[PDB]
Amino acid sequence: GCLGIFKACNPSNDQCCKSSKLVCSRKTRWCKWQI
Repeated sequence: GCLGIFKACNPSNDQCCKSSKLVCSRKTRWCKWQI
């Protein structure tokens, strides 16, 4: 599936829930909610 919001992960293999507009930041290293 995908990684929920505010969930640890890696930017090299980001797999956040795009459906919820989430992306693993390289600095935060976690799925952040972008507007």
